[PDB]
Amino acid sequence: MNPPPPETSNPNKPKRQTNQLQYLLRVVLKTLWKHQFAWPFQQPVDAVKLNLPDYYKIIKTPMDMGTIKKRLENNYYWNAQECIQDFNTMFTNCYIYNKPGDDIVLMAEALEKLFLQKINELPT
Ligand SMILES: C[C@@H]1C(=O)N(C)c2ccc(N[C@H](C)c3ccccc3)cc2N1C1CC1
Repeated sequence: MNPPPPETSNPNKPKRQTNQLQYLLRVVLKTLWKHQFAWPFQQPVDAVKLNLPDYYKIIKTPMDMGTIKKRLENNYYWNAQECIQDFNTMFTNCYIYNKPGDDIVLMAEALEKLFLQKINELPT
């Protein structure tokens, strides 16, 4: 019921290190990670463990902060926007699979606001 997790390395994809990508790891990801609502998002959704057999029947581009963390540590991204897109996919997946007012959605909404707060101003 679980697909393979998203890749964290890809040898035919070019790598890059930028000040904004370093910030996304040092400040943005590592701050969100310690939030009281971060724990559902620190690893790929396990549909067998969590008893959610339809999760990947609904979510076709899964993403989580553990994957993002590993991509940042491997310089997998070309630029900050690509990483920001992964965060946005993670949040949107949560809204798609659930419904408004759900506990998990309240968590994602709070994390998304803190995320936007932190990426509002990036290094040059
Ligand atoms: C799949 C969906 C989702 O989109 N994500 C990202 C996710 C990640 C970790 C968990 N673990 C427990 C079960 C939990 C249950 C309620 C409130 C917060 C956590 C649950 C979810 N939910 C499910 C609630 C329906």
